[PDB]
Amino acid sequence: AEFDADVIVDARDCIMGRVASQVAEQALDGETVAVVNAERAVITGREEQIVEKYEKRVDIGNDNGYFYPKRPDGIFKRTIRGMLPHKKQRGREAFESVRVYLGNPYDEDGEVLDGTSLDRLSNIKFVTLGEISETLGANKTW
Amino acid sequence: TELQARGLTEKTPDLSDEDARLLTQRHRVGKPQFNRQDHHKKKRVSTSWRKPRGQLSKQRRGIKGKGDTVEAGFRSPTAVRGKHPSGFEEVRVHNVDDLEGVDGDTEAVRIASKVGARKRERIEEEAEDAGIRVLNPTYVEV
Amino acid sequence: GISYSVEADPDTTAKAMLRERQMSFKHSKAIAREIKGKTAGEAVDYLEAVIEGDQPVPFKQHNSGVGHKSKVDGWDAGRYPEKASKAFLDLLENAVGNADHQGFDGEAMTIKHVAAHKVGEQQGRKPRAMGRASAWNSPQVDVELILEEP
Amino acid sequence: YAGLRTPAESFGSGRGQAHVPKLDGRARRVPQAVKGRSAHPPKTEKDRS
RNA sequence: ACCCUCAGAAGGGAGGCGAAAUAGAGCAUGAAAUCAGUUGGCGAUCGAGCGACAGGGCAUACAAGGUCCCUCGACGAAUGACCGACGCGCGAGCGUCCAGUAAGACUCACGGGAAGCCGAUGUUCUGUCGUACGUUUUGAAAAACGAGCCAGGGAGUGUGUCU
RNA sequence: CGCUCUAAUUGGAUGGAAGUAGGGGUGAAAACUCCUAUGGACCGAUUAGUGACGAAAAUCCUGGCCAUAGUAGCAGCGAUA
RNA sequence: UGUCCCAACGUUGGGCCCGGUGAACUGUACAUUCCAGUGCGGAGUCUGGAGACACCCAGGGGGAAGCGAAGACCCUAUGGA
Ligand SMILES: [Cl-]
Ligand SMILES: [Cl-]
Ligand SMILES: [Cl-]
Ligand SMILES: [Cl-]
Ligand SMILES: [Cl-]
Ligand SMILES: [Cl-]
Ligand SMILES: [Cl-]
Ligand SMILES: [Mg+2]
Ligand SMILES: [Mg+2]
Ligand SMILES: [Mg+2]
Ligand SMILES: [Mg+2]
Ligand SMILES: [Mg+2]
Ligand SMILES: [Mg+2]
Ligand SMILES: [Mg+2]
Ligand SMILES: [Mg+2]
Ligand SMILES: [Mg+2]
Ligand SMILES: [Mg+2]
Ligand SMILES: [Mg+2]
Ligand SMILES: [Mg+2]
Ligand SMILES: [Mg+2]
Ligand SMILES: [Mg+2]
Ligand SMILES: [Mg+2]
Ligand SMILES: [Mg+2]
Ligand code: NA
Ligand code: NA
Ligand code: NA
Ligand code: NA
Ligand code: NA
Ligand code: NA
Ligand code: NA
Ligand code: NA
Ligand code: NA
Ligand code: NA
Ligand code: NA
Ligand code: NA
Ligand code: NA
Ligand code: NA
Ligand code: NA
Ligand code: NA
Repeated sequence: AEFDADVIVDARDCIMGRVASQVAEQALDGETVAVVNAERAVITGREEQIVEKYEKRVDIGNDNGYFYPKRPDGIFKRTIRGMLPHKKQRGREAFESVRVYLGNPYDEDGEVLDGTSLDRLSNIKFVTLGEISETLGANKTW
Repeated sequence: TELQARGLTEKTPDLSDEDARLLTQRHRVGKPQFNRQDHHKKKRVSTSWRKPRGQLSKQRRGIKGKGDTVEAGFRSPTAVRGKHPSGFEEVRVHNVDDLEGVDGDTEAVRIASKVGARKRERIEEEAEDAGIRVLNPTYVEV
Repeated sequence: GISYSVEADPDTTAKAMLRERQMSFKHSKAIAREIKGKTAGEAVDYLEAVIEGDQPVPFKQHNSGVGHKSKVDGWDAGRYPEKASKAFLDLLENAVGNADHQGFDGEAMTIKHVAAHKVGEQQGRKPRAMGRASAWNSPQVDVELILEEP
Repeated sequence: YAGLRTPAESFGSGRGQAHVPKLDGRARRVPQAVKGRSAHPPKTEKDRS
């Protein structure tokens, strides 16, 4: 609730990794970022394999644990965590000043970062984070 | 009603342009602690320096992070080596006679700690008349 | 033995010490810890409650295997060291005694300082199996107490 | 014979003790033992002239 | 000694002697390991050879160190431009000139400033590097061997002969 | 570089030596030195000598000490008191 | 015939809490780990990730190639008996 994001990025039809990479870069530069429409971000490849990767991650674990998110919410955020030294003081700060959301809880429409947009017209082999999450067993709360 | 050090405490030696450059170098560059390897890991092991002799010693092998090894390359500039920070050359003094031959422009004097108060007062007063600063002065209340 | 480790103004101060008491040095630490800042009077009441088994002495450092006590606040383990407590009640009786004979109101005085110190051990030897023997000692405790007018 | 006046013997391996000659459970004779002999001491035989 | 306390020739308090009792009886001095209380720093969301070198926070009686900070200006090694003008290149961009100029570590001069203030010390934070020590070993952080911690002790000496 | 004691030469100390604790300065360094506190009687330098002269280690020796832990044992036995 | 199918309930002493007494083993250091990797090829400490708020009580003992014993096996020694 209420997040003074200096930047509001829109993930709809954007390549998760590429976006996540740019969001980390900024959060490390001090920017407070908020990612919007996570459920609508995308990742290229052959759905079948992509899903396998993530389903595996959900299954990996033990007493010590390996908590992996199933909501496009978490998914996106953990992706960003991977692009930051989240265990160093500076990195936890940056990571913490970053939040992902399902849909867009703001008034302003977020911005689309350069080179992260995917062309549905010239691209058929890709997936929606939400599709992924539905396959993971997540509850479609969006 | 306040303490005042005897003698020419403020006195400053006069040094060639070169010497003052070199003295200022020494003070800028500094040198490493050169403490014994791992003295901080074991109480029984004192700080005094001993050459690391372990065939495997990380320091003896020069592994960055294990400390600097004593070498001649670390020596101080010939011209200044041994000078008190003020630039003065010290002269150890035990009595009044020792004051003879001392250039109060070039050398300051340090009274052996053993010398008792009585002989101090004599040395300290004649030292000042001879234009020589005493590095370890008595503080009297004036 | 010890010597007062703190400076006390004689005009507003009463003192007292226990010498080489053979009792748990670990209990003393806890007891001292617990009663400092209290009123000599409050202290006595407390230690008597402890001896009674109604008030527990928080054991914060030497608590291994000690069972939790409901009455301990902010902590969990604690016991009722009656021996050590009694020796403290002797220390207190003495301090409040000296305090009155000096014109103060003993009981009303604040425990400005109280500390226990292990002065030694009365050495003992316990026969063990296999023809060998091992130590079986007794701690010897000293304890300082300084009373101060409110 | 300073420090040698003893029948002290070392138990050898077996009791988790260093091989040091002992007697009545007290180490003896060897230089590194309190009350043991002095390794290389001053000698009457030496020519100091 | 005397007085108070205490079950008390104990102990404690107050007091007395002495230069000193922190010289009060295994009583000169009184280290380290270590214990109690306590001050400074850190601290119950976070990672382990415990540090070295850099740089920040906080903390600091005197003494034995006195430096340090900013404007500007002087000097200025290697290195070394932006902009703009012209000319190339599909393009990223390059060439010529402006220019070996502006810049450029250290050091110094004028002016202004700091006294916890600079150094230094304690602790803590960040950066870089970093799996003890010694030994055995081709190869040891080693799941090879040794040590709980500290202090003290602990290993090329003498005679004769030869060279 | 540092230690012991001997010698020659030459100094310091009850107007406070050695040692110790904390702290300032020098030396690439072994280590040297100063200040404060403690201590209360000894202590250096230079030169030439001297040697039971330097430790982190040896399942090293001796003493002291911390954790272990207010933990194990103080129940088990044909005598449950 | 509770050896077993297949375990249950009960008795006594312990165990647990409290007063008193009060050891030993063991300790290079650091140490909340887990999955992998790597490394003298059998890592709490390296590398990558994951996980992880601190302390305490009880437990049965997975791991510390746990503690205990300078391997009895095997070989080597111009060793012993
Ligand atoms: Cl899991
Ligand atoms: Cl990190
Ligand atoms: Cl496609
Ligand atoms: Cl040299
Ligand atoms: Cl104890
Ligand atoms: Cl310069
Ligand atoms: Cl030799
Ligand atoms: Mg040490
Ligand atoms: Mg228990
Ligand atoms: Mg027997
Ligand atoms: Mg002897
Ligand atoms: Mg004494
Ligand atoms: Mg917190
Ligand atoms: Mg091998
Ligand atoms: Mg020694
Ligand atoms: Mg001479
Ligand atoms: Mg021992
Ligand atoms: Mg236990
Ligand atoms: Mg019966
Ligand atoms: Mg890791
Ligand atoms: Mg063997
Ligand atoms: Mg055989
Ligand atoms: Mg034979
Ligand atoms: Na992808
Ligand atoms: Na998982
Ligand atoms: Na505890
Ligand atoms: Na409570
Ligand atoms: Na409680
Ligand atoms: Na004998
Ligand atoms: Na042993
Ligand atoms: Na002779
Ligand atoms: Na600091
Ligand atoms: Na070895
Ligand atoms: Na090693
Ligand atoms: Na290994
Ligand atoms: Na032990
Ligand atoms: Na020797
Ligand atoms: Na049965
Ligand atoms: Na286990």
